[PDB]
Amino acid sequence: QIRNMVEPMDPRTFVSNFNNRPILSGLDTVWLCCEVKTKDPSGPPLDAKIFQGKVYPKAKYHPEMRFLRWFHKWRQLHHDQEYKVTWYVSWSPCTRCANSVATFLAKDPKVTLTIFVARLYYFWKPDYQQALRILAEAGATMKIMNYNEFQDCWNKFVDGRGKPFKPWNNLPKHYTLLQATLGELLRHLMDPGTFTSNFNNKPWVSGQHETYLCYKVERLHNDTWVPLNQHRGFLRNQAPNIHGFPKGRHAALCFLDLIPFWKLDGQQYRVTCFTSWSPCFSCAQEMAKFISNNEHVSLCIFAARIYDDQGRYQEGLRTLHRDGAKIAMMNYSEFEYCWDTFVDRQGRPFQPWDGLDEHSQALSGRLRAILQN
DNA sequence: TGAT
Ligand SMILES: [Zn+2]
Ligand SMILES: [Zn+2]
Repeated sequence: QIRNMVEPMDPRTFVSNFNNRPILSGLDTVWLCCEVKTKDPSGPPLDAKIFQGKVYPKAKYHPEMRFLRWFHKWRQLHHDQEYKVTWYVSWSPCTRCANSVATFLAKDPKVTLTIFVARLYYFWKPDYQQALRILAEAGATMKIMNYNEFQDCWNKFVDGRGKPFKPWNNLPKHYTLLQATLGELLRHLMDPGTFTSNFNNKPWVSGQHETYLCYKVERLHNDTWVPLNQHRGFLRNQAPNIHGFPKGRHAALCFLDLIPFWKLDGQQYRVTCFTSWSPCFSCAQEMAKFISNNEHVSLCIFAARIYDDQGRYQEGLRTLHRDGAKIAMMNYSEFEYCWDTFVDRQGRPFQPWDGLDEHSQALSGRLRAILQN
């Protein structure tokens, strides 16, 4: 058992170091909890270890490098086989560690590595963004720690003394922000079947209510809109869960959560979202609140379909339009743009579904009627 | 809390 393989850390050491507030100052140390397993994952790990290292002065003593050195000697003492390794790390890898791990993974086909991170370290700096992409390209699976992973880390690596994991405040909100930020910097592309199923604008017949939202930013430069290549990606609604958001968090709200986190300066910005469902009343109300308190942001909403929330969605769309949002139904050019930009198309061109233009026309006339009532 |  992992309790016999490692010295479990103090609960205060865990909670202070793994708190997932995205901006968190004062932490002088990186912590790394790991398991080494066979290709069969269910059974107990072959070994488990806790590594720590000061962030400064030298990356060579970061826990990622300590792991690599330990693992290399450990493998000499054990019969060779394929290994799946899991890390729970308090900070994501710096540029030096990301490159060393990437080089190790790239030259060893027998090792597979998954890294769950509590916080993203310097996620806004291009050097760190690039290094995480290099690591992902070497085959490392990078994810944000969620409730289940904090709970698992607590059970395995912490001297909890039988007490259960207790989540800190805003663990879910932090997770969603970091998860969207990670997908952004790794340039995650949306699955093509997922795109086609969710942005098809024919009358909806599935029992599923899910919302996918693609977003982009432009900057005003010399009375011209220029792309801002930094903040481009997609996200989806968060389904309810008592350990996440008990009543869910809709895509439009998760989108609004990102904007302050980008730390846009005082220049004029146009933020565009392509959302498979138009926002419900509560989403459009929060969107209207945002516009009114962020006047350097011009909001543009393109929707594939109009969502009837059985409530005040028509008033919500009217309020959003009057407060200055541009609201429009997606036409062929916007579907093609999202396919070309946000979808893992593997070079394949946009293949429009039957009736795309006719459905866009009917929906545009319905939107027009809503906004003029 | 934008974090030697
Ligand atoms: Zn490092
Ligand atoms: Zn909504």
